[PDB]
Amino acid sequence: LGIPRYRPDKAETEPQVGTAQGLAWTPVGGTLLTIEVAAVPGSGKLSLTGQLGEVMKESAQAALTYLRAHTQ
Amino acid sequence: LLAAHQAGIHKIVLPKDNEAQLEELPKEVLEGLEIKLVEDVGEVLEYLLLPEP
Repeated sequence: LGIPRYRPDKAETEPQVGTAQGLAWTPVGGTLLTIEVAAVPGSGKLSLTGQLGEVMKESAQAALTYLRAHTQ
Repeated sequence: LLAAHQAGIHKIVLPKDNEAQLEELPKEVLEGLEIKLVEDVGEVLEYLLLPEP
């Protein structure tokens, strides 16, 4: 077969430092999406890239103010 | 890499994760072309800068 185009079963993934790994449900059949986040230095502004639905924007706001209930 | 070689360019920077891709090739490709496999962007930017900043 040739070379392992992945590693084996995913205990070897060795946690990333901020990208979450979401379950997504797609018309090719539901396959993974690891939704990626860049935390940049700045002044407190949001931008959102990547052909996202605005439902994703709203969910970001909801989780975002949930965080703002939990900064303490 | 074949685009690089045919242009006579022989000293390449590539992703570490692409170390696996290398072996369906002859030595024709593999020995004119001198590959510096790296996993980060800090690595390639240390390689590709002539002066210090």
